[PDB]
Amino acid sequence: PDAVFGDRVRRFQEFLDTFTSYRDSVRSIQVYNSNNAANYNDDLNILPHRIIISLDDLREFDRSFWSGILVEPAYFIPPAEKALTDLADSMDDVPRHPWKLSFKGSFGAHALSPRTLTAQHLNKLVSVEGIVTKTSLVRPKLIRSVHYAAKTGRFHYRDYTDATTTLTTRIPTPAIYPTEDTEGNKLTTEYGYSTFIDHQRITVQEMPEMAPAGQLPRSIDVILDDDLVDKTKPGDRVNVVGVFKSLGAGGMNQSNSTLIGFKTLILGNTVYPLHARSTGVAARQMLTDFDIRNINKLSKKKDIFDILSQSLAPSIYGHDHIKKAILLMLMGGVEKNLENGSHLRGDINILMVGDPSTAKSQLLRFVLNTASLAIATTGRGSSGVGLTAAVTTDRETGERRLEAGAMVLADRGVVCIDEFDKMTDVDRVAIHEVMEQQTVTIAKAGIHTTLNARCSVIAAANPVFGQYDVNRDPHQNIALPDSLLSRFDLLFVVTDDINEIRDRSISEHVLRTHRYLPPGYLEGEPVRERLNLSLAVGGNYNGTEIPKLVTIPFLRKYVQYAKERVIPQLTQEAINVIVKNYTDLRNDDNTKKSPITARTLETLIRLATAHAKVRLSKTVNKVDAKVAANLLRFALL
Amino acid sequence: MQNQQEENGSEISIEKMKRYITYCRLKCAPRLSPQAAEKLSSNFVTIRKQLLINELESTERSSIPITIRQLEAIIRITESLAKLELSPIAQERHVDEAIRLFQASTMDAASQDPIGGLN
Ligand SMILES: Nc1ncnc2c1ncn2[C@@H]1O[C@H](COP(=O)(O)OP(=O)(O)O)[C@@H](O)[C@H]1O
Ligand SMILES: [Mg+2]
Repeated sequence: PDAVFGDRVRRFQEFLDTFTSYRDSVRSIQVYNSNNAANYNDDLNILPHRIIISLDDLREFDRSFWSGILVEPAYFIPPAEKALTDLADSMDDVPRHPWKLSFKGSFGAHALSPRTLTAQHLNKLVSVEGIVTKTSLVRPKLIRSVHYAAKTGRFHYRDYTDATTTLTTRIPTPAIYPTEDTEGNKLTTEYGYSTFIDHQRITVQEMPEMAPAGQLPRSIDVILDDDLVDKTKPGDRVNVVGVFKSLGAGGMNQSNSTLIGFKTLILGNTVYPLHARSTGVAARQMLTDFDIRNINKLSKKKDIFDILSQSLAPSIYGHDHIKKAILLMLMGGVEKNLENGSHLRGDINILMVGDPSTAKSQLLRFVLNTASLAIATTGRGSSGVGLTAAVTTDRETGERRLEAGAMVLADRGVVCIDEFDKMTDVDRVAIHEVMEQQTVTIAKAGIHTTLNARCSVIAAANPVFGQYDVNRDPHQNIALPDSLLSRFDLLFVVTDDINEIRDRSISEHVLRTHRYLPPGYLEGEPVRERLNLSLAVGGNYNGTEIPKLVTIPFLRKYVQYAKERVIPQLTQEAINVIVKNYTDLRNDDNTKKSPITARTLETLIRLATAHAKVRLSKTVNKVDAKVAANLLRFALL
Repeated sequence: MQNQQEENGSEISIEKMKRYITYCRLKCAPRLSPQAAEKLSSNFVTIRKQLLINELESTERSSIPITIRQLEAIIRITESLAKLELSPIAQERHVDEAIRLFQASTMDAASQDPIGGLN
């Protein structure tokens, strides 16, 4: 027993007393585990025994203890964990693993980067942001081994600890694996009674958006334990909160005698997968009951399909039907997985083609900025292996492995392809399978696999003559294969027609856009840039809290709520409308920009389903079918 | 001659220009005045009206196009001129010389196109 350890335990007990959010979070975890255990006993998931602790509240309570965790975490984190474990055991008397801590809040000088991590931050709690590059295989580490002596019929056990388990270094006592007891009888290892804890080691290097553009990047190893494994994948942007520790002796023993120095790594306490632009982490955000009530209130209005669409990009004049299409693509439709293995698309693909300076790249950048999982690519910039997948070799195992391209990483997301017309032929053959069958089939040397690539694709292209010509046929203007055009659900030809009143309207809209101030900025002060990192849980300017037009953070809340909550089903009253309109479209005499196939019918079904998602309606109504048809006739005629 | 002109003050040194452009970019980001918007809109519709009637008479598309990106180009030139004198707001005199420079750069290039001329 140590007096200062007990004093710090009592101080953290007072801290947990004055803030009850940690108390009823512990209640929530315990009642979830107990209810799952009772359901398993009568008729599942087990939450980890760890609690997020806010450093700001701790600084408000005790500045000395907060500075102790930040500066000397090895002396302050274990007393806090013991206090949390004692509190949990005191409130689990009526209904065994020790409770761990996790940290959120401002870190100040300890919010660092793998370049900025130096030896002055050793034995300190650091928050390090970066990109995950190498992710080791999750390996079980033996904690306690259980053995059986058949001659005595007795079960024995041995506990094992290493330097990474504990923040405070103790005497290394290597207890070997017992195969004979103290009487000499042979021991049989009891697999299944021994305990194993998952262990992982990830490599976090500095973000390419924040690394210097010339030189090599810096990386650090992070050790993760049983509940923190498999929270990241290579390519994720991450924030790791943990203790920066040094291990071993840096050649200062006789046996070691080399200048690796002291091996340095981060004992991970908290892993936040951050969402960045064009990455594999989807932006997910908390829906407060006020926002849910607001979403349900706007769901009841009749003009909502014209409010959400016009509030997409108010900085672009016109292109209203493209806004409708982008909104319906963000809604995403409903896919059908059948009992006989057949798959039907839900995702909606948009192709835009036409003259330059028609806000195509701007719309693609907006879709990149507003979607949860949008990934931006370019025709000649990416290749066939760039979009789908490629093959590499693992250093440890020595066997071939896969690197996921843009299409696999944007699964359940949006792929924004800029300058679609300049893609290579093998890339087109690759995207043919992805854009309909929703899969990437890899048949390379030795490995055969399929990867899920369920993606909405929005693409911008140019005509082969540079400007679209009215009198020429659309087949010569597009110059893309008919199967690829049939892949796209909506094809919008945008032409920069010159009219005096239209030109005046564009000019005034552009100038009113060009006379904007952010709040809290001066007349001559230049606007600053902060890189948008969002935590992934689980022409009027004054659009604020649903007045006339919807702000973008609420619009993505609406999109999130509609994608997670409502899954509409077809009704006959919409089906007759869709069937009649598809029959009219197949046999109409009017020349259309896009060919009419059986994919037009499923386009109609997906568009009606997306519009039903807009209204938050569990059934597809007739007005949904009418508006889904009328959006398609604008694209075709 | 350049040293004498630098001593007089009608030319400034290259390092002084470098640090002055650094200070201007980190300090001033001007705006268009509301009275300068009407002139920009009027001239941006007159040029495109001229191109429209020229394309209608010639029945052939012009080889050098004039678009909304050119309007924002003129805006950017005006705001650069206003950033020269560290002016938080751009007056009419910046707009006028931005127009004259746009005439000397893109409009004479378009007049070199026979489709863009014919007037
Ligand atoms: N309808 C419009 N409303 C507002 N700005 C526009 C519009 N059309 C073009 N622009 C402006 O013209 C510039 C050209 O970019 P963009 O039109 O996206 O190129 P592209 O047409 O090749 O995608 C953009 O910065 C955009 O601000
Ligand atoms: Mg473009």
